[PDB]
Amino acid sequence: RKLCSLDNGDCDQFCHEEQNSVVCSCARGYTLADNGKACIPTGPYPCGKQTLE
Amino acid sequence: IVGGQECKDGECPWQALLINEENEGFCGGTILSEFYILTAAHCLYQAKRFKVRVGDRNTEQEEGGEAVHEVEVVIKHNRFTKETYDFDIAVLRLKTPITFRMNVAPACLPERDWAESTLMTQKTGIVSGFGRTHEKGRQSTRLKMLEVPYVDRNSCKLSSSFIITQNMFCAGYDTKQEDACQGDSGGPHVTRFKDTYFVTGIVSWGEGCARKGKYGIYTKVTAFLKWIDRSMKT
Ligand SMILES: CNCCN1C[C@H]2C[C@@H](C1)CN(C(=O)[C@H](C)N1CC[C@H](NS(=O)(=O)c3ccc4cc(Cl)ccc4c3)C1=O)C2
Ligand SMILES: [Ca+2]
Repeated sequence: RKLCSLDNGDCDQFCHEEQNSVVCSCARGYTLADNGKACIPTGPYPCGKQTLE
Repeated sequence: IVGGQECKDGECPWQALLINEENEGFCGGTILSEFYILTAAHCLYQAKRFKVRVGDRNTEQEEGGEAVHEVEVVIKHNRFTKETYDFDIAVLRLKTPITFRMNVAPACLPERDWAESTLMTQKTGIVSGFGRTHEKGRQSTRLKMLEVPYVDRNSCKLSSSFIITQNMFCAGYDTKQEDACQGDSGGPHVTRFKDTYFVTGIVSWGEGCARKGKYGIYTKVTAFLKWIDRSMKT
């Protein structure tokens, strides 16, 4: 188990392999964080999250 | 939904309900964005005119979040066939945009390769709806959810009296009395990954509900991601 098969390549959401390295990305309405791994919601009520208020 | 649990406050915000002229639910849907609903093509022949209701968990009381939306355009897959339920998918564009709030939010659309390799290889998915709570029962007045294991493709083909196409997958239990049922059709099958919920299927058909040696059959959303993207632009 290497790259994306190894714990999702440390990505929050989408993981893909390019030239022996992990590339992370996010669903529409999220932006990739400065660390290139975490996904941050752009606005209120982002997709895929249960509502708290 | 047979078995499972009630959806608690805010737990199933992507659930939509297709309602007839008598204000009765007959099929489910999934909220994809402020203007679009995902559903089953077979549901479109079960009522003359219909609307879409969101933000509802109990059909017998007003909770404060309910909203009814009129349908502007119906986009049914052109290869849908009643004979086998192959290509059982449709998208609805609404006349007015959905205002997201408590109990009203979209589910995420995943990318194909990642969803097939990582989401569909998880132990379970989650199915939800207002359908019957047992095969011969009445429809539920409460929105319910149920964890359903992904089922081995060969095991499912062996269990089925009817063809399982490349556009279908199986989920549920061999003998345990938990499954989707009548009225749940067109509703969401979602998969949880790091506390984010992605659309993975559409409630499609089954040989009865929760029968021994039979599973629930769902439309394979990952085979239709390009189609969904195109339908949501026009
Ligand atoms: C009439 N049977 C001939 C074979 N059949 C023809 C069409 C294509 C498929 C094969 C599915 N069809 C069915 O009628 C299947 C076999 N059935 C039998 C009754 C059942 N209806 S239901 O309301 O109990 C129902 C609906 C959706 C479900 C979805 C899941 Cl995931 C699980 C159980 C369900 C039960 C049905 O669909 C139509
Ligand atoms: Ca209500």
